[PDB]
Formats: sequence, C-alpha cells, structure tokens
Amino acid sequence: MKFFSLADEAEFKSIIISKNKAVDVIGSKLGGQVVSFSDEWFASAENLIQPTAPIRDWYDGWETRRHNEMEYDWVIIKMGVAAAHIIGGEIDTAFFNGNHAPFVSIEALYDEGEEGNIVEDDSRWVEIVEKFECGPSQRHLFVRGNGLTKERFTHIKLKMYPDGGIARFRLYGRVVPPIIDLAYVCNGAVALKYSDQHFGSVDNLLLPGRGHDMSDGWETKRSRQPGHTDWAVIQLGRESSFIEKIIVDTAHFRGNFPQFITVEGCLKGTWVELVGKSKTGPDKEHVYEIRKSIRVSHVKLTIIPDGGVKRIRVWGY
Amino acid sequence: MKFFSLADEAEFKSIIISKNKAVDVIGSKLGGQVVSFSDEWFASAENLIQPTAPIRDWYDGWETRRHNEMEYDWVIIKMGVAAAHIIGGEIDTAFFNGNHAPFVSIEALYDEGEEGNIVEDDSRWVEIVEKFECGPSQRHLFVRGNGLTKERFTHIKLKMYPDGGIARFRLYGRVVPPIIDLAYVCNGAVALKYSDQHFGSVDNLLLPGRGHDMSDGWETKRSRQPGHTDWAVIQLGRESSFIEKIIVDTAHFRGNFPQFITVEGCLKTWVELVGKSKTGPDKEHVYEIRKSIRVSHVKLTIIPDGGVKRIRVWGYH
Amino acid sequence: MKFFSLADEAEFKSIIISKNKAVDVIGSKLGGQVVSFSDEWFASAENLIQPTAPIRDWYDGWETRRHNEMEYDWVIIKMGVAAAHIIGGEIDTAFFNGNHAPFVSIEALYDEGEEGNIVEDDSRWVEIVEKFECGPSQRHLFVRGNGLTKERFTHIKLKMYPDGGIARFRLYGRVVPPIIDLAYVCNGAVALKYSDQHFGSVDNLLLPGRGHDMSDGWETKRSRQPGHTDWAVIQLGRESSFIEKIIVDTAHFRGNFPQFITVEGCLKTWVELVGKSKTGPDKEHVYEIRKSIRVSHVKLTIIPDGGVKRIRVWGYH
Amino acid sequence: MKFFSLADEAEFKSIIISKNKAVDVIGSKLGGQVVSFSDEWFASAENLIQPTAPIRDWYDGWETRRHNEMEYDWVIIKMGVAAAHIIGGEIDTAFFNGNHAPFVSIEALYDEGEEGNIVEDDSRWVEIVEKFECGPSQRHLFVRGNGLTKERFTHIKLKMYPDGGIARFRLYGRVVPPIIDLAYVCNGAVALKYSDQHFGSVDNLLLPGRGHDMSDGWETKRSRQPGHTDWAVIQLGRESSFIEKIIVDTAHFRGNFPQFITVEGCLKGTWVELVGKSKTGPDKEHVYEIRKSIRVSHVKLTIIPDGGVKRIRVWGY
Amino acid sequence: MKFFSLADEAEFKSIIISKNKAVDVIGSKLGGQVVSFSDEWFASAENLIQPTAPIRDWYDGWETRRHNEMEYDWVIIKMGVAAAHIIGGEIDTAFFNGNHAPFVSIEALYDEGEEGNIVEDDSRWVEIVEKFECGPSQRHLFVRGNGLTKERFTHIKLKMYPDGGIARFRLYGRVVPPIIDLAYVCNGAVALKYSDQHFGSVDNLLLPGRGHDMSDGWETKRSRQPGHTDWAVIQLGRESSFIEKIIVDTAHFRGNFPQFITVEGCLKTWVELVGKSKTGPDKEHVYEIRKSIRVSHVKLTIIPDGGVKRIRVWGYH
Amino acid sequence: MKFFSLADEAEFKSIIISKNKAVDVIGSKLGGQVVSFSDEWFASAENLIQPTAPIRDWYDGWETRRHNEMEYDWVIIKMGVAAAHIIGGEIDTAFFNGNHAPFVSIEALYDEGEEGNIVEDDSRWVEIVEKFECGPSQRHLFVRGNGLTKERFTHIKLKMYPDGGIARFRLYGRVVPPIIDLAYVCNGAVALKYSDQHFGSVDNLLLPGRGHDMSDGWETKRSRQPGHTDWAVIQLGRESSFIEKIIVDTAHFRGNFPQFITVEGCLKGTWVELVGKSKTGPDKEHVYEIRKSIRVSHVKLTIIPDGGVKRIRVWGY
Repeated sequence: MKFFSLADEAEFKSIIISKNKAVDVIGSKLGGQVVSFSDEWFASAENLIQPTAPIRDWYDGWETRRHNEMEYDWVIIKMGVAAAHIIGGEIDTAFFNGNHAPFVSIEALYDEGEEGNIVEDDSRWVEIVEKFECGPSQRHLFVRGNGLTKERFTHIKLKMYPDGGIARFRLYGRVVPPIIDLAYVCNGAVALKYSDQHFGSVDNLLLPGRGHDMSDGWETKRSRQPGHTDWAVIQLGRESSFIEKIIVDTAHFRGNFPQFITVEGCLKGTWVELVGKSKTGPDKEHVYEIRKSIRVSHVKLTIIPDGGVKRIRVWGY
Repeated sequence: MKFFSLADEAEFKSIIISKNKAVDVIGSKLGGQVVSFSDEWFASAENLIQPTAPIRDWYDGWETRRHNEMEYDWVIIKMGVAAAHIIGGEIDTAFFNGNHAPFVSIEALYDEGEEGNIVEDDSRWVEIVEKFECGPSQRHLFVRGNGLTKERFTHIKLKMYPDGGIARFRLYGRVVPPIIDLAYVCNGAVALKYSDQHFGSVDNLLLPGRGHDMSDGWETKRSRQPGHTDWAVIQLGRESSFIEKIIVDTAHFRGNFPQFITVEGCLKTWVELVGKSKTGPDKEHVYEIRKSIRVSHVKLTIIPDGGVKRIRVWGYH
Repeated sequence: MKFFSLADEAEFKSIIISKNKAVDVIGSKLGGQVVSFSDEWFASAENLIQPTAPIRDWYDGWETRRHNEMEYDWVIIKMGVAAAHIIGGEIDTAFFNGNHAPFVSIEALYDEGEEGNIVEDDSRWVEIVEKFECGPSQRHLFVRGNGLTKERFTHIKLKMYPDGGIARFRLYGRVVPPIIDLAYVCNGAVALKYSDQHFGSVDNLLLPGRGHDMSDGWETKRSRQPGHTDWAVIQLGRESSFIEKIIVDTAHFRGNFPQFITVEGCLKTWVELVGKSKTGPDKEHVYEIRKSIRVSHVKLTIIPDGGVKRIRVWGYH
Repeated sequence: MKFFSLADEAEFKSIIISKNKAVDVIGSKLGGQVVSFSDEWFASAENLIQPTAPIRDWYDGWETRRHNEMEYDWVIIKMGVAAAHIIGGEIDTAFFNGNHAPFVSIEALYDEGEEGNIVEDDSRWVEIVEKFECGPSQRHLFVRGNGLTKERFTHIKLKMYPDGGIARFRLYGRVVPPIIDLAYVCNGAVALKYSDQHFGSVDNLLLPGRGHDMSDGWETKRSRQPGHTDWAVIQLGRESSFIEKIIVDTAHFRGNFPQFITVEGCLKGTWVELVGKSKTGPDKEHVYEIRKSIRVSHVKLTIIPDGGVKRIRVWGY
Repeated sequence: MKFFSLADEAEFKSIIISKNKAVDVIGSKLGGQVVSFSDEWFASAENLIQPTAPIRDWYDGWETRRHNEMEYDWVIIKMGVAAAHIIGGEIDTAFFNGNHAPFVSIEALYDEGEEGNIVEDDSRWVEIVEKFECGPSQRHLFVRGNGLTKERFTHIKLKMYPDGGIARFRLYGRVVPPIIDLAYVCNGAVALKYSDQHFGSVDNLLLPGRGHDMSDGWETKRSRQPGHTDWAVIQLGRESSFIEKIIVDTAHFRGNFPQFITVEGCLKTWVELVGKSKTGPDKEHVYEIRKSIRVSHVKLTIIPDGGVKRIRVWGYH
Repeated sequence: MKFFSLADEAEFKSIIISKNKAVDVIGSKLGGQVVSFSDEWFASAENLIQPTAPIRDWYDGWETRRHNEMEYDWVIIKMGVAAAHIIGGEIDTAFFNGNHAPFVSIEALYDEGEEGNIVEDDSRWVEIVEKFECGPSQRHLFVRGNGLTKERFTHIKLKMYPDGGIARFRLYGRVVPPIIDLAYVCNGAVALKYSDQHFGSVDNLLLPGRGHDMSDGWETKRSRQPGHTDWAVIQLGRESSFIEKIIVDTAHFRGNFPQFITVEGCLKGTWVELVGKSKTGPDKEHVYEIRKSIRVSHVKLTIIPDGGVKRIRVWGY
C-alpha cells in the first residue's frame, strides 16, 4: 500500500485514473449507498460518500460515540455500479483534529444478487486494504501495493479502530460493466483529461440522470482570449464499432451554456470529427445522429469558447 | 380503469395492497430515481417521488413552463425495484389550482441492464394507463380495469398534456423477485396490516439500509392501557422452509424504542418464532432460529408501542 | 365625500378609473416618496405607499408613539408624477385594531421645482379632503363629493388625529401631462379594462423602467380552452395622429411569457396596429408603424395568456 | 481620460469634489434610476448604483449572461437631479475576478422632458468617456481628459464590451440646478471637507427625505478628548443673500445624537456664527430662524462633542 | 380539591388572588429554578416554569422518554420566593395529545439554607396535592380543598405518572415575608385588581430588577376617550405606618410610557400619596413622601394609558 | 490594586483561586442578577455577567447612550451566593475598540435581608476598587492591593465614567457560606486544578441545577493514549468528617460521557480512594453511598479515559 501526499496528487490520479481507468464507485453521486453501520452518534455515515468537499461549523462526516467496547466501528457501503476491481481510495479526516479515526482498514465482498442487506458478520468479507494510520484533518491518498484486485466486488466495508471521525471516504475502482451508452460511467467510461474545471467535474458528464442543478455538471470560468476553448477527453468503457447518436445535455445551464460544441473521436492517434461546430442552446438535450461506423476508444467534447455542460451520451455498439 | 374518492381510500388499498400485493415501486424511499424529463422550469421533477405529503409555501411538485410546443411534457423514472407488474397509482395535484395537469397518461418499458439512461424516443415504451383527466388541488387514486399488467417493467414514463404541474406521482406494482431476506421489499414482501401508524408507515420496515432518522421507520402512538401492543403483519415474498435469522432493527429510535418485541409466523393461525425479548435503542437485534417452518406471513409485535426501523428474515425456499 | 364598502369596490373604480381617469399618484411603484413626517416610532412612514397589500407578523404600516402633544401626526409625500388633480383614495388601517388612526384629513400643495423638501409649516398647504373617521383593521375607499380638484398639486400631506397607525395610504388623481410615449403613465395614460389579473395589475404596463422582477408587471392565469386570450385596454394620455413605435416588453417573464401578442387601436371599433406576433422571454419587442391613425385607446392582446412587463406607444399630437 | 489609483484617491476627490463641485448624480440615494438594459441574467443592473459598498457571498452588482452576440451589453440610467455636467466617475468590479467587464465606455444625452423612457437606440446619445480597459476586482477612478462636459446631461449609458460583471458605477457631475434649500444637493450643494466619517457620509446631509435609518446619515465615532468636536463644510449650490431658517435634523439618532451644535458661514475668509451652541435632542428637526442677510457661499455644521446628524437644511435666497 | 373550567377562571383567581393573596411562586420570572429531574428526553424541564403561554411548532414543554421503569417521572423546582403556603395551581398539557401526563401529584418540602440541590429521595417531601388525572391538550386549574397548607415550603416536586408531557406548571402560594419595599413581591405583596391588561400582567409591577424588555411589565391598550385612565390595585405585604419613597419605573417603555401617573393609598376610601406627575421613558421616578399613613393597599394610576415596569413603596411597620 | 497581563493570567488565577479560594460571585451561571442600572441603550447590562466569552457581529456587552450628563453610568448586581469577601475581578471591553469605558471603579454593600431592590443612592455603598483606566478591546485582570476585603458583601456596583461599553464583568470573591453539599460552590467550594478543559470548565461541576446542555458541564477532548485519564481537584468549602454520599451526574453527556470514574480524598498529603473504578452511564446521576468518616479538605474526580461530566456532589458533615 503506497501512500501519496497532496504534493503528488497528480501522480496518484495518474495511477488511479489514466493507468487503471477507475472511479469512486461508492460515491452517492453515482449510486453508492450506506447499507449499515455500528454507530452514527455525532455524524451520519452517509456524509462519508457525498460529492462535495467537507464544510465546517454538527460535523460534515462520520463520527461515532466515545469509548467503543468493540474492537472497531464500521460501515457497509454498496457500490452504485454492478461491480468493480479496486486500486485505491481516499480517507479525508477534514476538520476532525484529534478525534479522527486513529487507524483504518477496508474489506470487500461480492454478492451475486440483491438477496438482502449485507451484514458486517458475513463470511465472504475480504481484506482489501490492510490497517493503516490516519492523521488529523487531512487527506490520505492510497493505492494497493499490488494494484487492481483480481477479484470483482460489490460491497465494501470501512473499519475505524476503535472509533472517531472520518470526513470523507472515496474508493476508486475499475467498473466491471453489466446498444449502450459507451460513455456511461456505469459501463466503464471515465474522464481522462480536461482543459479545466471551475465548478463540478468532467466526470459528472458520465453520470445517471440529468441532475438537480448546475453543481452536478461541468463548468468552466468565463474566458476572454480569442479562439479560446475547453475540452474533456472521455475514454469509453468499451471501444465502439457503430455510434448511432451522441447527446450533449446542457440541462440547468441557462446563462452560461457554451456557444458551440464539437465532438471528436480517437483510437488507442488521430482525432476525427464526429459532430462539427454546432450552435448550442440552454437547458436542452442536443441530439446528434451519427449513424457512422468507427473504432473509437476515446471521445473528446469541446466547449466553445467555454461554458457549462451537464452530460454527454454516446449510444452505439 | 376505476377511480376512488378519498372516502374510498380504504377500498383502494384493499385492491393494491392486500389483493395485488403491490407497493409504490417508483418512490425515492425505495430507490426510485428520475432519469430525465422534458422540462422542470418552475418546479423540479424529482419532487414527484418524495415520500412526504406535498407541502405549501416555490412549489412542492413538478412544473413545466407555459405553452408547450410538443403535445405533452414528460418525465422518465426508473424503478428502485428490479422489475414489477403494475396495477395503478396516485397522481396528486396538490396546491396546483388551475395550472394543474389537464391530462395524464402512463407508459412502461422493460430494459435489461443499465445500458444508459432511457430516452423518451425508445420504441419499447408501451401504454400502461390510458390518458385520463386531472382536477385542481386533489388526489387521484386509480386502478387499471384489467388488473396487473401481464408484462413486467423497469422504467415508467409520465406524460402531462400539454403542460402544468403535478405534486406527487405514486405508481403501485407487484415486485418481481430477482439464503435471502424473505421480508425484504426487493424480494416481493409487502406489509398488509398494522394496528397503528402514527408516524412513518409499516412498509418502511422492509426497506434497504437502516435509514436516516426516525422518519423512515414505523412508529406508533404512546399507549396507556396495560397489555396494549402494536403489530405489523408482513407477507414474505416467498413461503419459508427454513429460517436462520430474524433481525429487528430500532436504529434511530432512542427514547421511544419498543420495550419488548415478539415475532409470530403463520401460513396462509400463528406460531411463535421469537419469544418476548426486551429491545434496546438504535440497535440491531439478531435472533437465531436455526429451525424449519413453512410460514408465509410474519407478524412483528412491539410492546407496548413505539417504533422500529427494520425487520429482516433470512431463510430458504 | 362618499365612502364605498368592499362590496362596492366595483363601483369605486368606476368612479376613479373609468370616469376620472385617475391612478395612485403617491405609491412608490410610480415614484411616490416620503419627504418627511412628524414621527415613526413603532413603524416606518415609508410603508404607507408600498405596492403590496399589508402583511401581518413589527407592523406593516406607519405608527407613531403614544400621547402626541400636538393636535395630530403627519407625513409629507411627494407625487412621483409631475402634477395631478385629486378625486379620492384609500386609507387601509389593516392589523391596527383600536390603536388605529381615529381621524384623518388630507392637504395638497403645488410646488414648482425641487427647491428642497417641503415643510409642514408651508403656507401653501390646502385641505383637499375633509377630516373623516377611521375604523379598526379595514379599508376605507373614499371619493370627494366635488369630484376632481380644480387645482393641481405635487405634494400631499396626511394627518392622523392625534396618533396611531395606518397600514396603507392610496391617493387617486388624474395626472397632468408635462414624440412621446403616449401610453406612459406620466403622460396621463391609464388602464381601464383587463380580461384578467392573476398576479400584478395591468397598470404596471404603463410604468417607468423595466422593473425588478415578475411582480411589477401584468400576469394572467394559465388558460386551457383553445383560442383563449387575455387583454388590457389602455387609454392614451392623448389621442394619436401618428404612431412610429409600439414596444411590448416581457422583461423578467421567462417561462410564462405570452406566446403571441397583437395590438389593436380605437377612437372613443378596433383597428389592428400590430399583427399577431410570436413573443419571446425577457425581451423588448419593437414594432415600427410609421403610420398615421387617430386612436385614443389601445388594446394589447396576449395569447393565450401569460405576462407582459410594459407596453410603450410612441407617436404625435 | 486620466486615471487614478487607490494611492491617489485623495487627489481624485480633489479634482472631482473641491475643484469641480460635483456629485454622484446617478446614485439611487439621490434619485438615480435604471431605465433599461440589454441583459441582467446573473445580477440586477440596479445593484450598480446603490450607496453601500459591494458585499460578497448571488453577486452584488450587474452581471450578464455569457457569449453576447451583440457588440456590447448596456444599461440606461437616469440621473436623480434635473441635469448636470460630467467630470468623471468610478467603475468597481469588486468580487468579479475574471468575469469582470473587459472594456467600458460611457455615453450621455439630454431629454427636455420626461416624454418617456429613453431607448439605447436614441440618436441623441453622445460619447462622454471613450472605451477603456478594466481590471478584476478593483476600483477604477477616472476623470475626463478635458474635464467638465460643456453640455448638460440627464441620462447616461454604460456599455460593457461584450459582457461580464461590474459591481458599482459612480458618475460624478456638477448639478445644473432647476426661496430654496441652498444646501440641497438637487440645487448644486456639495460636501467639501469634514473632520471625519465613521458611518454614512457628510454628503448624506444634503439629501432628499429624512431617510430610513442611521445608515443614510452622517455619524462620527464616540470621542473622549475634552473640547473635541466634529464638523462638515458644505458649499451651498448658490451664494446666499438672505437666510431665513437653518434646519438640523437628527432623525433616527436616538442615543448617539450630538449634545450641542453650532452653524457658521463663510464667503469665498472669516467664519461667522449663524446658530450658536444649541442643545440638541434625539430624532428631531431642530429649526433655527435666522432671518438674517449674509453673503455666504459655505456653511459649516459643528457636532459637539460628536454624534449623528441626518440632514442640514438652509432656506433662503 | 376542586377544579375550574376555563369559563370559571374568573372564580379561580378570586380564590387564589383576592382571597388567599397568592402568586405563582415557582415561575422563572420570579426566581423559580429547576433543581433536577428524572428525565427530559424529548423536551427540557425548564420550559415548565416559563412566563409565556405554550407555543406550538420540538415541544414547548417538558417530556420524558417512553416506558418509564419507575412508577413516575419527576422534576424538582426551588421557589424563587423565600417560602410560601400553597393553595393550588395550573397544569397545562398544551399540544400534548394522548402522550400527555396521565396522572400528576405534588409534594412540598422545607429546606432552611442552600445546603445543596435537594434530592427526590429526601425524607422531608410531603404530599401537598393528591394524585389527580390530566387530559389531552388543555388547562387544569385546581385548588386544594383544605385551602392554604398549614406549613410553609421552599421547594416543590412534580410527579408525572408514569411518563409523558406537560407544557406548563404553575403553583400558587402565599409568600412568607422574610425600611422595606412594601409592594415588593418577595415581602408578600400581590396585585388584586387592574382596569386592563393588554400586554404583560400587573403582577410584573412588583418583581425583582428592572427586567429585560417591555414584556416583563404592565401595558394597557391605547385609549381614545378623554379623561380615560388605567389602574392597578396592589396589596402591600404589610400595612404601612410611614412611607418614605415610592418609585414608579418605566424602564424599557420608550414610546408608550404613561403621560401622567398618580398614586393613592387606602386601608382595608382612597388618599393621595403621589399627585399627578408627568412621567418619562425608560426612567425611574422617585417620589419622596416623608409622611406617615396607615395604608394597606396602594393604587397606581397611569393616564391615559400605557405601560409601567415597576412600582416600589418603601416604608415601615 | 495590582494589575495582570494576559501574559501572567496564570499568576493572577493563583492569587485568586489557589491562595484565596474565590469565585466569580456575580456570574449568572451561579445566580448573579442585575438589580438596576442607569442606562442600557445599545446593549443590556445583563450581558456583563454571562458565562460565555464575548462574540462579535448588536454588541455582546453593556453599552450606554452617548454624552452622559451624570458623572458616571452604573449598574447594581446581586451576587448569586449569600455573601462573600472580594479579592479582585476582570473587566473585558472586547470588541469595544474606542467606545469602551474610559475609567471604572467598583463599590459594595451588605444588605441583611432581601428587604427590596437596592438603589444606587443607598448610603451603605463602599468603595472596593478605586477608579482605574481601561483599554480598548481587552481584558483587565485586577487584584485589590490589600487583598480580601475584611467585610462581607452581597451587592456590588460597577461605575463607568462617563459612559461607553464593557463586554464582561467578573468579580472573584471568597464565598461566606450560609448535612450539606461540601463541594457546592454556594457553600464555599472551588475548583483548584485540573488536567484539562475542552468545553465548559471544572468549576461547572460545583453549580446549582443539572444544567441545560453539555455547555454548562466539564468536558475533555477525545484522547487516545493508553491509560490516559482526566481529573479535577475540588476543595470542599468546609473540611469533612462524615461523607454520606457522592454523586456524579453525567446529565446531557450521552455519547461522550466517561467510561469509568473514581473519586479520591486528601487532607491539607496522601490521597484516599472514596469511590473506586465504576463503570458510568449516560445522562445519569450515579449515586455512591460512602457512609464513611474521613477528614478530607479536597476531593478529586477522575474521568477515564476522558469524557464529560455535569456535576459532582459530596453530601456529608
């Protein structure tokens, strides 16, 4: 289990995103749910998986009562996705300076069907991340020493020895997919690179639903340089052959949506235009019928000159 | 399709709950999620499936802009449940007087796996409920003339002609079963009878997770006469042959948790499965049975009253 | 001086609106401003001229301290309009039960230019409305027996004997006209008829600026029958001889702006000045006429309903 | 067009106030109004002219949608005063770091009478301040290269190429006046110098109305030094000959109003007492009958030992 | 023990106020303080003695958890007063419907000095009020059949059988007198009659300190007929022989303080002690008498109405 | 009168607490009340004695109107305790930077019985702390040059020459006590030393009542070191001989109450166990019957491994 410091978050993201095409599979934004837990006295376990960063001044996180008599506190979380292989994750103890979780370990298990709610007592649990030490009010970026778990997993269990507080818990993993949305996160797609993110993130583009407001989308500052543009490179969770339609949803972007957009395709060198410059409108699902055969592995959305987009869909085989 | 007036809700349930063994398969509490919609100008589409009763003042409901160019507005909702057969539902237009939905019609569709977010266009959409008329600020309890739909669906589509507002949308259906939690709502269990429901319904007993607070559970009024007790009759999604674990969870109930609880089983005459046991607060109570019985309906008894969050029943057959 | 009961508001308007062509010349919405007052101990004098109806709970009104040493309390208000002849007004004592104004009397005055803030002392103050009696928590609609005052004024003074509270003070008067906006309230135009007023009155159509939000405009209920339309009949401050520009402004109406609008002219039989045109949201619609017509009353028609912020009509004569 | 930095605001105020006797003639505090504008999506154009300084955390200013297709956005503001000559002004882009207006130019025009609402299209518009560049989150103090415009103006137009945000817009100008209030701002009077201002400003003394609270008055910290005093030198908008009465209004100053006051007069060298030490009371209009003939150009109010005053009036010829 | 219905409150007071000369000796306003309690799970025990009437929504009252193992829940309250004899009180179960206190009983105890906080256990606790039954959301005005208790107490104990909620608990008793303030509540004075009580009762006149705001005083409605006056008849804790100072305190009454006040004395025919004097706001009015009179009941007269905070009367005997 | 700086607060506390066994006898937390005052215009005199530290952004303190004509402003405060000897105190002018009280002096007086409310005019007042200078926004720790006043006192009077603001006023004094609670503050007990205080203070343990929430108790951070503990040494206000029972109340500490506690006794050298390790529960009054004879002067409560306690009682002779 190698650790990373804020100083090298760049490298950490590289090991996680670019090299292992993984995502925070327990995040609520994508479907993650809290199945159970041992205690939740000062702050709810649900706080652990929210998309927003921890706020202060009540605590934004999971804090249990004091003096646990059990060897550890715990929580069981079900991935939003069908299953995935784990590479690493984050444990943020933000604003918990002292009463933070002293040590933490993670376990996983695979449950064929939604037969019921998993119990912490289940015999299928398996250690995914050996016990390690946490520091106060900080982020712990960690990767498994051997990398991607060779087994598939559906539920994960966080353990805090013996109790305390954790602000956020992120667990990155390679989605094991179930005509389909090739750029859908639940199908294995992930956001790779991007010009910039002001609010929201490029990985919001590959999510379920149209969202609730502009916060769950991808937005970029108001630029001024001529010929300026913004872009996001998504790696479809499965190389295409036939792309029927590409959808660019600007839902909730009413006064800051892009002026034009263009989509391109690349195969694991040259980029090919799939949807040339197209004037876009506010809060709409602009649908582009491609009906073309191409072997693309990556898609690139370009916002011009900048703006906000909620989602991008790429239906095909 | 028959409609029921408020003074007939008693019979309405009879049709959907006792007879058809249905439950609200699109509500959030259970996993219902908005996939998309044509517009949400004045009020968010997600409000539709909330578990709370509409609240006044912003509008606690769904509302599109005026003068729709298309023939109707729509919202696409994915079932929380794995699949279900439909019988009817509720369309509450609360607090929308005049600008309420003139007409509504419902369509269902069956999609195998989360390939992506279904589109209005999809040629699999079929009419499940013929277009009927809505009135100002009221509830519309309806049931399909032909009872349950022979087919089973995973997503439903609501159509409002041509635009306006709907406060709530409940769609009732019989869940299709995917050791298993035999009382778990996802496996087809439903609550038929209850002695009392002061706060939170009895159908909360059979849901995923442990919830957020006392509101997603079952709570009865405070009683005074000796020997008084409250109960909930639950129909297992399948008859049992063997039962290993029964779990009564009082999570979140700290000052009003029941004093003692018992669990009796029946085949449709009652047999004791769990003898009178003193319960505690915000705790999971695990009772080992290791016995074999052919019970179909279970009955939780809390004494003298109080609240319980969940009841699990692990068995076979 | 005659008074009208609520069940007579219908006739009240007839007298002031249709007959005398008056408008509330001291309200803030139109430019009314408090110049000074003798006291505002419990509630601000500025509340008097607000466009909203009194709201309960602080007191939404004007209230002076108890036991006034002088004979009466007073407030001096300057007309928004350039000058006007008075017919009557409203004195709403809403929510002031018992400590309401026992008596009230009104005085007017004509001051050329903004030399400074007029004083109570000024020897130009003349009685326009004889001292009458007010009752607890109610509205007092009154009209001068001698109709319009032969003279024209710029400031008015309200006297409360000897102290107490008044929720609202409306003073109706016929504006004195200073290419010109012939429908502009400052030039003497007034709205006589309207098919409907769900939110915001039709007299908002003829005001300065584009307003703040949807509240300072005209909005009609959402309609359902085909071919339904809503309208507003406006009397120009002067008959036209030539009309160059007509402008329909829907500023702030983004989801309920009208679909199409038309403008007909009449001389007091209607003539089309602006043919059916599709309108947009939060936009100014400029229609060139370059024609000559002797119209006195204009009529805006929005289809099928919705809201409009302003209507301008530039002409001659 | 010479610019000034916060470092030399002192000199800027000198060029504007002392040398050109000008005031912020479009300020709402004095009567400035927003007539129209091109867009107002993120923040209202009315925010531009409010008396208070820009606050943060919604934006306190004027921000338009993105990617304007028109060459520039704009707003038309009507001065509170009858007319004035312009010398300069301020453009604050506070808290707009990046999305601020890249460039700005100002235009003016004179409209004989309130014939209607001016259109940005009017042919009378005249460039008053050539296009210049703005920086992020900062104040831009600017003066016209040639100084006071030889022409009179009533409306001014701010243009933002092509869109963005401006926090505040101040436009200083010499008021062209219409027995009168010689110290009335609408008559050309201006606050020249002053010992100090804690809350509110000395220029609040020459405003219309009695105000709403202590914020629109002039207040000084609680001093302790013996024989300490505070003063404000106003320059009447017109040399006097006969001063009938001087009014000192302490409206809204109930616990921090001055203990004594004295008024003096000077002619453009020696100061002459007009109202000697006079014990003052709370929330009152202390009226001093002078009935004296004097050629004063400047008036000086002295607060002892300190305190709060709402307004000072000086009636005469 | 007799109970009185609301339509009998008139008689209730007669018994406790005029006859027995009692006052609410446990309310906070007067010094009542919670010493301890068995439980406060859903609602704080301190709410019981608040001077305000119960307010809805949290619960404005006292509420213990469900299923008490002991026979009853309890709260221990220490009298503000030095000691008192009990006659009866009020038990308001407002807003507690069903989960209200089934039964209640009261016990008193006399402890010399503040040795510590009394315990439920203490063998000095004696029954003062036999266990009676309470109903849902209502007031219970009761009086002891045997009138005043022969003994005097310092602390009282409320017992709720077995658990539930009580909104308010008033306990009436005749205070035991420890130059002295002869009208001071702690010396046994009580208010018998008043002409009017619009805001705040007359018994506030005789309390410790000057209070917090206008709410802890006596305020009468605004009157209109000439010569109208309001009064309060107060019974001194002892007859006077000599009276040196009378003090009328209008602290906090700034805009509704009385205009003039007078004070007459009587022996139980009235004699003037303080002649008509003009009163001021938020000020203490000290009137020297230096005379000897055998008065027992004093009478404060405010003209024409208004509010007064306190009335002190220093004398001998 | 020697002063102390924040730098030597440690020494100041030593002179006050350890050497003179004194406490803040006018604090509201212990019973202190405001009897009267000269003015309270900007901020209530009651703010002076609240237990919490001064907050900002209305002012948290006592601020009077400006320009007092009287030689000084003042306030009369009654100690919560029966009487005490004074050693020193604190005057905090927090957040009052400039308008703070320039000078201050303190007076005291003894009133046999609660005969009435003391007047600032009383002849018994005695100078306890000669007039001294205060600085802006700071704490003034001061001790009487000669120390403990040889006389007993019940009321104290703060004087501010001539007016301004004081944030807090603390007056430490040795309590003159009235089977009893030997560790009760009202009996002369005081908190001496302690391992640490996170929230609340160790001196909260010796207070009246059970409190309102966790803020009026003694709590320590969540520790992690093995064998870690927390303790508080109380000095009984009177050496014991027979200790009947010791009570440890953990009221309001539900999730952070200690796991075990032990009480010890010492005589003015060796510590003796009085209550050995005892598992403690939440929100309960753990009662320990000692029924032992011992000459202890000091008591020591030990929290293990840490936690929160509301009060400790020690009944005996």
